Amino acid sequence: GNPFQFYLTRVSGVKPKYNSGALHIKDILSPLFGTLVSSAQFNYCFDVDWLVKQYPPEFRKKPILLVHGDKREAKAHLHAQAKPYENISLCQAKLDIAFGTHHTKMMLLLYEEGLRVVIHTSNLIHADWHQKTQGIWLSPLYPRIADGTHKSGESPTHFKADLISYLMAYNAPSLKEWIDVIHKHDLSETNVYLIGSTPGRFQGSQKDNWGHFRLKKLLKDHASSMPNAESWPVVGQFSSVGSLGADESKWLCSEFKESMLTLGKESSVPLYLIYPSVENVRTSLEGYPAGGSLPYSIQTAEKQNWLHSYFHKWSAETSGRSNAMPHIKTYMRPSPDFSKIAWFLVTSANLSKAAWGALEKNGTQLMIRSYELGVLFLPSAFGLDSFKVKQKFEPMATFPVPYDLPPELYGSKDRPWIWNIPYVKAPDTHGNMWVPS
Amino acid sequence: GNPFQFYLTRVSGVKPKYNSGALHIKDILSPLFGTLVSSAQFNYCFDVDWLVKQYPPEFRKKPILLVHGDKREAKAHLHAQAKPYENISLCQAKLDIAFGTHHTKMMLLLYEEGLRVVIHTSNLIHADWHQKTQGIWLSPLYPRIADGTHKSGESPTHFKADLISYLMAYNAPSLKEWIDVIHKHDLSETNVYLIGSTPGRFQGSQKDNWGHFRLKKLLKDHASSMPNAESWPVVGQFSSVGSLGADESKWLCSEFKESMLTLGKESKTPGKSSVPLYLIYPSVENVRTSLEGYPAGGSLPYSIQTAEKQNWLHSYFHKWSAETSGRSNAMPHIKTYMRPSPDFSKIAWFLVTSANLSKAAWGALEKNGTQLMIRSYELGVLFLPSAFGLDSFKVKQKFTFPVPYDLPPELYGSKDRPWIWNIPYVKAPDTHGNMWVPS
Repeated sequence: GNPFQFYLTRVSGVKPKYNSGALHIKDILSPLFGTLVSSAQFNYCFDVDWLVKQYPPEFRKKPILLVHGDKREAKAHLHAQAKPYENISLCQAKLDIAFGTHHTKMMLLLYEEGLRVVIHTSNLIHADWHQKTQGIWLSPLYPRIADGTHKSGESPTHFKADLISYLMAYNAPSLKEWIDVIHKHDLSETNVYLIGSTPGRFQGSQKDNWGHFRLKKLLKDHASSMPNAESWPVVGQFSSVGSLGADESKWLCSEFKESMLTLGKESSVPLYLIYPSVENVRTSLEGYPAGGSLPYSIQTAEKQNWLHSYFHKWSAETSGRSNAMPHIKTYMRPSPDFSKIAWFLVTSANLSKAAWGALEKNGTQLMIRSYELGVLFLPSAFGLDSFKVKQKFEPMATFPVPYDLPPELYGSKDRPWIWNIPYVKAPDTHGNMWVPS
Repeated sequence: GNPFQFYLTRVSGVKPKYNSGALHIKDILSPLFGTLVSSAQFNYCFDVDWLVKQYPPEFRKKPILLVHGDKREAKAHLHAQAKPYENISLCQAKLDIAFGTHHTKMMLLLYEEGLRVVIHTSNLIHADWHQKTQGIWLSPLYPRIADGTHKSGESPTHFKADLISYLMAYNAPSLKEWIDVIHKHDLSETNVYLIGSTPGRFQGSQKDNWGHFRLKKLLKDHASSMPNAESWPVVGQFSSVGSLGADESKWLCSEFKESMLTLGKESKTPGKSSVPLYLIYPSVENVRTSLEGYPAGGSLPYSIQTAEKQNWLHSYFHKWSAETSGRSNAMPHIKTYMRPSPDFSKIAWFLVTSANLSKAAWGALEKNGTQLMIRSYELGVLFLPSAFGLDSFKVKQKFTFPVPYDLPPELYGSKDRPWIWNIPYVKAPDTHGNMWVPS
């Protein structure tokens, strides 16, 4: 495919040229990718019946570990979906902090010929792989380390150790088993950096292990500050928003933007936020129902209308997905004219303190409420100064940014999509209206 | 200012002005309507845990009788549902004729202050009171007759005797107690006529007791025919259709319509009356775009098997439209029949009932026209102008009787189709992004 191994999920309803190069979960699980032996699925929402049907008929009996964060009845409903399939084991990731969720979306694939790791943004339900823009990162096939031979199977980006450490934070029996599988493989070919979030209150050195502080550490040690960096804007594109505070200074343009604009170890930047407008959703491929996956509530919104002055429309003519609402979350540092970028991040983390972390105890502690995972593409990991933007989604140098640049600002009549209020004046693409609950 | 006491249930999602004046079951059971002592819930479908929670906390341990028609396994499931509640008793209505159902929906509420009767159209499950158009008739508060006193407690519409006869047809011990409670009350204020259906084969005097013959009888005796009567249409709106026969003359436009177009004790047909008949039933598109989406079709059980044998019927179908009550998207589970004037500005009578468009509900003539056979239990109330001192009712519209849907009714379009619950619909998604793939 490409050196970045960054793909979008297939979209039903767009021209075929826009899906050549796209992946469907069935393509990912294909036998062509190896002879499956075991696998693990980390996610938020699941549809086990559907999921099992995505695996090739021959691999359907191999063991499957579902790592989720459901509690109480939700947890029971899940066990219930799994009940029928005996090869399926579950793992409830602990969420010992109020209002945390296990949002991480990743696939661990054990093959006879090696190991593959997949980090993406889709829930494991039919609708997340149907008509939405989703991101996928495919690790290469990692070979098993010659049993009886000693060697670190580590890469310049420290991926192996960082993944093991991420899995370590769950502190679960079933993952300890996967940690041992990773230990036995050679992941030295990895060229992306792992950026994870785990629940907790981190002090000292640990402040740099997760969330936006982890992002900061990596941009500090592996990106370099260029001239007039001050004019290189920061772009944030997400599918949900949390309470950011009474004003920008409380968290967004304070600690969050601070981390996002870090570059190099030395030493007013434009911040563009891409979030679907009501219109974007109304005329999408799915219509208003697409909003079921853009959970910005009126309760949260009404308390921070200052934020919406930063909102930009979703537009992706470059990949032909202007009508496929985004569930992918991405963050990047484009140049002033947007022809290039200093770094690109695809992740499950939305715009909230729960996903990225918030400083407490007088900036001495970083509190994170949930699990998030993403991969960072740094030019230096590819032996480049910057990435040229592929304005049509020179191979080994042009990054496939899935949406259009520059971002278009919300019009004066535009409004952010808020999923829990009705939209009844204008019918959507399917002639329907939106009336929540 | 409603001498009719006719209400629609609250709909979650409509503008607040369309619920101001609507009732939720919690409203009907609240202390405001009386201090509950005990109640009887007549229905078809029950969700007991849900139902018990609809009663006010202080009234949840008062005796409750569930009158149903379930048999075998279904019956066992219901007993299991109620098992946890000591104050709940069950009465299995006998259904000795094949393919019958206990469809009647009524609440008998005994308070310290008196008695209230509630005849409505909703099943006792959450979904029926969530986003559907349902109808409710609220009886006045009937006071206890002084023990020492000797009064009939009867109304000009004979509602007391008629409700007692209805209950009597069950021949149930538990309903005999309720019959005695009704005997002790004064129901003389009642201004509506009771129209019930009860399983059986009726001949002679009993012939006019139920079904469409009961309606015919009331229309003949308490309604007056008018000039140009033949131009006053007949409207029927329902949520389910039964097998009516190979063509319209088998039952629909024969005995059913004949009953519905009856007016007065007179009789004039000689080259005159060929009254228009409008049938209102949700189209696939009505359902697709509904507040519930395709799931609403779960309560409009018209099967392809039944439908394919009577495509002639669909030429009479009209779409559901209810801008007047802000309910065009709240699928109908209410059933109604009425007789509007040629311009729909008035009606000669209005009926709200549990009865769908089926022989099972209204009865079918047998034995060379001498016997009326009914398979199910059904109940409704009839509103006649004469019972209100009027000559006709004015329709209360969108632009006087509160008709819940728009008039005149709109005919199905050439591409519209009647909602049939057991075939899939996959061309266009519903309000929730889903498709419909049956069984």
